[PDB]
Amino acid sequence: SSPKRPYLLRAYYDWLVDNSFTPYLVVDATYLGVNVPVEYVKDGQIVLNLSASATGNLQLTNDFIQFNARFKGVSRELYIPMGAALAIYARENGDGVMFEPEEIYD
Amino acid sequence: SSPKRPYLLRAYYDWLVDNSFTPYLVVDATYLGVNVPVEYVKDGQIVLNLSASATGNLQLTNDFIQFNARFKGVSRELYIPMGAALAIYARENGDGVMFEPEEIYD
Ligand SMILES: [Mg+2]
Ligand SMILES: [Mg+2]
Repeated sequence: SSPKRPYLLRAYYDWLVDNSFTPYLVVDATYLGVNVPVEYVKDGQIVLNLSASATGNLQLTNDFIQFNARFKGVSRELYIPMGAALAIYARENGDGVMFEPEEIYD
Repeated sequence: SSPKRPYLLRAYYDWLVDNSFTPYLVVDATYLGVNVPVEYVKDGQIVLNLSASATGNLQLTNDFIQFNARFKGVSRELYIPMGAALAIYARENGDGVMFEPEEIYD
């Protein structure tokens, strides 16, 4: 059956937003297919602000996360395969979850 | 902040339905406020079919689960406080999750 990760991710995103937290996503920028600004990658990882105000056309689908965001005032489109989403947490207090490894992703 | 249980429950419910599974909910019938047919309770626990075909007016809110269902052809309304939802799983293969204890519920 399908991976649980995208469902847990959307569920946690909603919990975070409903509690007034800013949703931060930790991404493995080395994962095949990840398309993000390389200059912001630190040790092969990048943390992205997924709040409504900081993103444009946010999509949290089963296979990927996609949206527009500004980096130094320049709007850019990011594409993150679901297998590259490692965890999601509140910027304010670190509460959230790290997704469990799922065979289909590796 | 608010309990994560109702969000994980709705997320797992959707994953189950999307994978063609029949969502079964394990409930602690001894929990205060639970309103279910006592004659179906086994050892203080009751398992309920939450599929769309088997329920009427299904509500999965943050504080409770409510819906109409037939027992021996007689329609009855069930009310389950979220603190009484112990786990949710697929009737077909048992895949699902048991919710973690959360202080606010006990
Ligand atoms: Mg926006
Ligand atoms: Mg129905």
